[PDB]
Amino acid sequence: YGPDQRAQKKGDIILGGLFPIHFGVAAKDQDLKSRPESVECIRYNFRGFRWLQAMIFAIEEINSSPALLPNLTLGYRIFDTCNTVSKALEATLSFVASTIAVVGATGSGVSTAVANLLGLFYIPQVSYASSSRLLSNKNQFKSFLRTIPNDEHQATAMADIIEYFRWNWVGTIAADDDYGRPGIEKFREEAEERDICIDFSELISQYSDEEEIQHVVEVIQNSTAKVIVVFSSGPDLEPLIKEIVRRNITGKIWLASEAWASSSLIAMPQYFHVVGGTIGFALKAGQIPGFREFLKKVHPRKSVHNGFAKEFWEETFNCHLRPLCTGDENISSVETPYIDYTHLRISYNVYLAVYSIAHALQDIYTCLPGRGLFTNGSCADIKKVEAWQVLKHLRHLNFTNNMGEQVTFDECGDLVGNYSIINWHLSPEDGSIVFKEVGYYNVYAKKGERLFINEEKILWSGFSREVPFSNCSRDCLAGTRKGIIEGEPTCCFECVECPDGEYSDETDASACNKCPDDFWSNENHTSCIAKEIEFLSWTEPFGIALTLFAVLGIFLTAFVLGVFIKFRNTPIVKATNRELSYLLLFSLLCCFSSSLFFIGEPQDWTCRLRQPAFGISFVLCISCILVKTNRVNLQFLLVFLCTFMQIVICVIWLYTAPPSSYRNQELEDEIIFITCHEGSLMALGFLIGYTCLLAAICFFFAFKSRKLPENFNEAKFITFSMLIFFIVWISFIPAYASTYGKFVSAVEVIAILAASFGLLACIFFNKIYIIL
Amino acid sequence: YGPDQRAQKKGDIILGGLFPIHFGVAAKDQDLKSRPESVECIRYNFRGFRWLQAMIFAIEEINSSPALLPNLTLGYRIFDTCNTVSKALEATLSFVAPSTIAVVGATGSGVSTAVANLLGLFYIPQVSYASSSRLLSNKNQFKSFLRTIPNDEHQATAMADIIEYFRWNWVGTIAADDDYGRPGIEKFREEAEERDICIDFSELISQYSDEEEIQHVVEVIQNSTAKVIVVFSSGPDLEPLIKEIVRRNITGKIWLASEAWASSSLIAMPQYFHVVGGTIGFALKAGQIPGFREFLKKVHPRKSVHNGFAKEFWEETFNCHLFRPLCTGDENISSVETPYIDYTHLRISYNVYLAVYSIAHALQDIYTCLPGRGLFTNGSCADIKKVEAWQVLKHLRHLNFTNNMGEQVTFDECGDLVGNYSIINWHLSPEDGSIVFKEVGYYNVYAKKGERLFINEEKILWSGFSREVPFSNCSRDCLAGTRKGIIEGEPTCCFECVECPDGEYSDETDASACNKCPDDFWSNENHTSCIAKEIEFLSWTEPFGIALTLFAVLGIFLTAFVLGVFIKFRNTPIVKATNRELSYLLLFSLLCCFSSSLFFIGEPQDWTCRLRQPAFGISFVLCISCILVKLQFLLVFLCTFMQIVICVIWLYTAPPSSYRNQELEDEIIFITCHEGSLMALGFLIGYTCLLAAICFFFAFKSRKLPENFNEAKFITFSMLIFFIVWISFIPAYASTYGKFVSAVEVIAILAASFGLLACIFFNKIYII
Ligand SMILES: *[C@@H]1O[C@H](CO)[C@@H](O[C@@H]2O[C@H](CO)[C@@H](O)[C@H](O)[C@H]2NC(C)=O)[C@H](O)[C@H]1NC(C)=O
Ligand SMILES: C[C@@H](NCCc1nsc2ccccc12)c1cccc2c1OCO2
Ligand SMILES: C[C@@H](NCCc1nsc2ccccc12)c1cccc2c1OCO2
Ligand SMILES: N[C@@H](Cc1c[nH]c2ccccc12)C(=O)O
Ligand SMILES: N[C@@H](Cc1c[nH]c2ccccc12)C(=O)O
Ligand SMILES: *[C@@H]1O[C@H](CO)[C@@H](O)[C@H](O)[C@H]1NC(C)=O
Ligand SMILES: *[C@@H]1O[C@H](CO)[C@@H](O)[C@H](O)[C@H]1NC(C)=O
Ligand SMILES: *[C@@H]1O[C@H](CO)[C@@H](O)[C@H](O)[C@H]1NC(C)=O
Ligand SMILES: *[C@@H]1O[C@H](CO)[C@@H](O)[C@H](O)[C@H]1NC(C)=O
Ligand SMILES: *[C@@H]1O[C@H](CO)[C@@H](O)[C@H](O)[C@H]1NC(C)=O
Ligand SMILES: [Ca+2]
Ligand SMILES: [Ca+2]
Ligand SMILES: [Ca+2]
Ligand SMILES: [Ca+2]
Ligand SMILES: [Ca+2]
Ligand SMILES: [Ca+2]
Ligand SMILES: [Ca+2]
Ligand SMILES: [Ca+2]
Repeated sequence: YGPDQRAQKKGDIILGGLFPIHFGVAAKDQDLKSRPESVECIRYNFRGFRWLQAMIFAIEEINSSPALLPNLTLGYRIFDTCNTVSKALEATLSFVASTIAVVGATGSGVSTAVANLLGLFYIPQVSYASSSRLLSNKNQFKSFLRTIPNDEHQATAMADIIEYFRWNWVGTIAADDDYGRPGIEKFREEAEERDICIDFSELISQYSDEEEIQHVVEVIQNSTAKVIVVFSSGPDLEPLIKEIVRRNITGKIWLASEAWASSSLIAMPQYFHVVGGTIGFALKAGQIPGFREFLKKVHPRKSVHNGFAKEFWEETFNCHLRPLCTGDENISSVETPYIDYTHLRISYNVYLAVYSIAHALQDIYTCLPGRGLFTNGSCADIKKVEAWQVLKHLRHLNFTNNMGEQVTFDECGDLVGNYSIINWHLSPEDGSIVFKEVGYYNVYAKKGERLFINEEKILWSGFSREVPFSNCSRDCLAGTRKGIIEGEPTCCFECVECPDGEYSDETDASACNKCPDDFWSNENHTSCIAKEIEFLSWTEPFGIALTLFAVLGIFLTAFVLGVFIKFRNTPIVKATNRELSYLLLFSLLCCFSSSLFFIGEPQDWTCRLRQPAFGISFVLCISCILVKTNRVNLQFLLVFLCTFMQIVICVIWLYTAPPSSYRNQELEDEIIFITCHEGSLMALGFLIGYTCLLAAICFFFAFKSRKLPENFNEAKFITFSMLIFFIVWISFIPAYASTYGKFVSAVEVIAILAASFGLLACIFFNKIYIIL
Repeated sequence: YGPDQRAQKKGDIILGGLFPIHFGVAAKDQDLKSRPESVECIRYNFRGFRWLQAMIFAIEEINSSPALLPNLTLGYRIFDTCNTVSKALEATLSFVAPSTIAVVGATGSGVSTAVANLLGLFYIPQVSYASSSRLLSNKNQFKSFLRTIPNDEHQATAMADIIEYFRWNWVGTIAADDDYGRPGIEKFREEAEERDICIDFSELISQYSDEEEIQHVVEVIQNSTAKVIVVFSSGPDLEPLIKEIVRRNITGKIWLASEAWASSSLIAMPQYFHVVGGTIGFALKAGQIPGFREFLKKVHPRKSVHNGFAKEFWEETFNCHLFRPLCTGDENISSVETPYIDYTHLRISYNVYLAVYSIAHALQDIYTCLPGRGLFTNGSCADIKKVEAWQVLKHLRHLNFTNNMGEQVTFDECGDLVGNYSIINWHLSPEDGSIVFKEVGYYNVYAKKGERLFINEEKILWSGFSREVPFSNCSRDCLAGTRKGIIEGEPTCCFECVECPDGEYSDETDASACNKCPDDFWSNENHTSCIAKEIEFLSWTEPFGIALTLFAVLGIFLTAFVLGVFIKFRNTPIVKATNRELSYLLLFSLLCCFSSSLFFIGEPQDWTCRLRQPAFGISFVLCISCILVKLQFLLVFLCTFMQIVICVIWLYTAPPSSYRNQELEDEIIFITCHEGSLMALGFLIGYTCLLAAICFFFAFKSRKLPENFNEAKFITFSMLIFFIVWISFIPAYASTYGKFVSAVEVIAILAASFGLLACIFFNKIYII
């Protein structure tokens, strides 16, 4: 028979309906000491009553209009589910015990149970609010069609919003039923496809225990993420919100699904300091003329067909039929969600479901023999119509709304729809919560072009304007790279500085970069500068300071030669071998010239001659000075033999292993020296040793004859010059052995100039002075 | 009402049952051109028929029992579900319409949910034997559901435990899109995230999935690189994907099976063994029912009047009709190989047995009571004549009894039992080629968190014919010389091995960042451990140190010998020619100046480098003061006084000390002692040079003279060698750094001192 409380009217064709007039059942749990009784409902639902009114209005208008079903009256039989499976199953047993269509339930689990029962007898069921993707399976739910889309697009939209605002550190919360779980799974898949890290994920219910509530609250508090995505309804979300308000946890960003984005259970001013600035999804609104007047024309006395109106009035005016009420009140004098609304969405879905059933019936009525949807093109009988025939016509139906929009059901009985994005604000007039549109979501568009948000219209946490931060890690700038933190996701990391020789340019770099082998890292490891070249050369202090002196010395020896040629007749110049003084002076010229190879860029030919040139010149000079004394042509044989021995040594050295240039970068890694090694060391030792031996022989021979004052005391000055040569060579040995930079080149030229100047002066100063 | 074929008997109390005698319905595109008819299920289920026989046997045993419910008969009313929700609601609508007191539940979790929604309306107890979904464990929605099987939270935790125990971190998952696979896979995902395990892919399958979906799932499996796949499904829902994978020949995966298909005969076939061999799965505890095999063998299409499925069972077993040939109801049931009588362990059959006996024990507890000792309001009882379903449910909630083995059976506040698990492995029969499941472990539940799993490796064949544990990590481990690096867009599971730079090292094998050892250390070439920094200074053991020491000691003894010969020959007129006392003091000062070069040897200490310079300054100023004059001790003291002043005030102000150089090289440290303030060192240098220059001038003023054996030019030469040797020092001092700065220092000191001694005392020594 069904529950006593009902709405019912008599007609030729009867329609069923299920609406949640209450929010749930009483908390008392029976221990089965006595006979179980009927469980009672506790809280009222003005929105659900409005939905029921919408269905009744649609049926009454259909019966009024003589263009949809002439000569045919439609009846209804509507019950209350109280948001629970047990009460909705009792009514469905009365439906199948006749109705040809049922306007479905609100919750997904309730709709699943009702559809399981109703598909046994092929009674079509049109739901207005159940959006679970599990109801699209046509192998299980053979009679289920709906006027609302499923939540795959809504989860994709949540991921799109998260990617738009550039967050990667979020938490999720879902209700423990067929609405929350599939939605949170689809969101998890999309988020992991978009590289988003989820911190925690918990479940809740309207009948959750205190320990579970505390545990969820403590997880939320212990987490460091700020954005929380919630897939639930108001009845299942209220206890957690109450506990969170009690614990005073603020500063979080909420992303709501459509089921509670506009719920009056949560949108309370006492909670606004926690759930302010909420961003959610809301479906498209429709328009139904005359509906508000129909709603305000309710009365427990003239609504004989309706039964819930008595309890409606009692819970509206707080009376009984706690003072007694005369029934003369006004619904406009009390503030309830009943007539206080701005947009109708699920009421419009109710309207659409009723009109879908009516249009299928009219399609059955109109068809002509031979042009049918049944076997042999036959046409159904309107006076004996059946539920399966109505279901077939519903699966082959499309029509046009009152706004000119076209309604078509797909192969899964699903429709396609648009979403809108709203933000929660505080009304400055009375402190109530107002829902302000800030965007939308387009489903007919392509991937990546479905979402539009006006950020300037969004208030964050209710009273701010700066986009929040939820990332688990502050990005580190150039010159540093990311480092793994163990046991944590990829979104959380530490940054460390890049070492020498490597650098990073772009932010959020996972590895430093090495510059090619002519560069070095900067001071901050952001750009690799050029490797500085360093070597003694011209246009530099030491180079000019040394060649200017080389030019001065070459001019001095040229002048000396000029004085000698001019005075080629004075007897003082005579008895000093004219054939050997010129050779000595020209060798001095050559030594001064060879002192110029040591300064410059070390090409492969400068370093093949810079040493042998000076060796040859000095051996020639010492050979000249070792025979110039008459206490010994045949004298030219000595200079020729000495110079030829030296030349032989240098040529065999150059044949076995010529020296070459060398770019040096091993001593230091920031500056690269271009200094040329000598190639071989035994031959260099030969070259040095021959000259040192000749110098020693000359020193000994001159030390033999110091006392003689003939020839202006030649031997003493010879000893002086050989001495200065020897000490100036000995002094710089550690510098020669500690080759570091460009100082080694300078000391070579210093020694060359010192020795040559000493020899020239000690030989010719007195001779020129007495001459002039 | 209800289906035509059924099992039914008469009694005072009637029991309901639901068993899957078919694997599913003949699905087809039913266009609604004509009135829809009843659908027909196709594939016969011998295991389901065995479960039905277990229920019937239990009821017959209870009726034969005199102790349990005497003078009372139990009846039954059993239907077939064909594994579908539609065919189970048709049967349930007759249960709630002789009244039914209890129903032995269904197999599938979704079917059980749909049935329980309707049975809890009338408070009819429902005891399921195979539904293990955790959604059925909340008592707000399901008021009269109990089960003789545990729920899947323990199984998911055990799967995570096994994965962690075998050291894998790269897996994929596959589930069935029903109330069984999804919550189980979700619990597994949470456990694996807790245990730091990585999931590559996660797909859904169904018995009625399409070709495109099956090929897409196969392509996901082939594209992925993981080897271990965790599956939460049943045989009917898993068959199509397995057949497609077998056709495409994808070999080399590791399968971890839940108890629904771990022993399923649909998947365990020799043809598929090359894809699903070496499967590791779960199984419940096995029971013992002593008189069950004979009862099963006693089936007959004519003697079993009360059984309606016996005729179809016979037809499917013997391929005949009651063109399929005619048959005789006298064949042998032992000559055909079907899962009917062929089995080693009864698990779901034992659960069916336990459900029936638990309902019986609740009824007996109702029957025997003492007034004032009842479970109802005023201690009163019910009556077995007019017992009711809610009273039976109350007693079932307050039931606690022991089975035939001797184990206590009781239900908690959620209606669930607790039970053990066994771990099995799929092998190949060496005699028949079939698939034989061999026990390899178990999973305790009464143990504390972390000691529940026991596994014995050596009994496992990994791919079917392999004896080595497979590798299923995203990337290979790093070494001690290298650390891991982040790959952008990929999880923390796989990485790249990046070598540490100079000055840093790593020790472990999975280091995420390599540190650095403190000062006086440096990383080696292999970057595994770091050697200590090498110290460097002019050491005595070094040959240069020994050479300088011998030179200084030789100079010391030479001056001592000169002093001794002067003292002994103090009567020679040549000693009186010059001053004897000044010669003595000058000799002692030359001794001091020679010995003052031993401070430049060894590791600089706090005082040594605070005295190396003042000693030489004082000694050389005395020596040159002696030469200049040569009373006179007054002038030598006056000349030394200002040097003493400068050195002592410098030591008071900024005493030098040893300093360590760590910023010049990498593996070599230097101890080059500070010079303090450069002003005092420069003042020392300048004053001693000025005195030497004054000596040079006053010696060159009278360089030509024969007195004192013509020594003025000798003094001039000594000062010349002093100046030149201390001038030809900067080009070797500025351009050299290291252990050579304190190497030519001693050279210059010794050269100057030896010259000063030889240019003076040699002539006077020669004549003597
Ligand atoms: C928070 O993290 C997100 C995600 O990594 C960052 O957004 C990225 O920013 C970089 C650098 O500009 C862009 O190249 C990426 O395209 C962004 N990702 C996305 C998905 O758009 C964001 O910059 C981070 N914010 C802070 C403050 O660190
Ligand atoms: C000026 C001198 N150059 C020798 C450079 C040198 N000497 S030792 C050492 C150690 C390490 C590195 C370099 C060096 C020279 C050249 C040619 C003939 C010579 C001669 O001097 C004697 O005859
Ligand atoms: C032995 C020396 N003390 C250290 C001198 C010194 N240290 S670094 C340096 C660099 C360039 C030149 C000199 C130095 C010394 C002491 C007193 C008088 C001296 C004298 O030498 C000249 O007269
Ligand atoms: N879509 C929700 C039902 C729902 C939609 N809008 C609502 C508003 C209030 C309450 C419930 C709802 C579900 O599947 O369960
Ligand atoms: N546990 C499975 C049912 C099940 C258990 N063992 C089985 C063996 C075969 C078939 C089904 C089953 C479920 O809840 O759905
Ligand atoms: C929708 O209705 C139109 C009439 O405007 C009809 O032509 C069409 O076949 C119907 N179906 C679809 C899928 O467009
Ligand atoms: C959905 O929204 C988009 C963007 O505003 C619009 O173009 C489209 O027409 C809308 N569709 C419907 C059916 O309203
Ligand atoms: C069930 O009975 C046994 C046997 O006496 C007893 O040990 C056990 O505690 C009982 N169960 C409960 C839940 O009390
Ligand atoms: C489960 O296994 C453990 C360890 O093997 C054992 O102690 C325990 O008795 C088992 N449980 C049952 C019910 O047999
Ligand atoms: C795989 O990874 C785990 C977890 O990081 C590690 O312990 C194990 O040693 C790895 N296995 C191999 C074979 O490298
Ligand atoms: Ca009409
Ligand atoms: Ca409802
Ligand atoms: Ca609401
Ligand atoms: Ca972790
Ligand atoms: Ca009995
Ligand atoms: Ca079943
Ligand atoms: Ca099976
Ligand atoms: Ca990615």
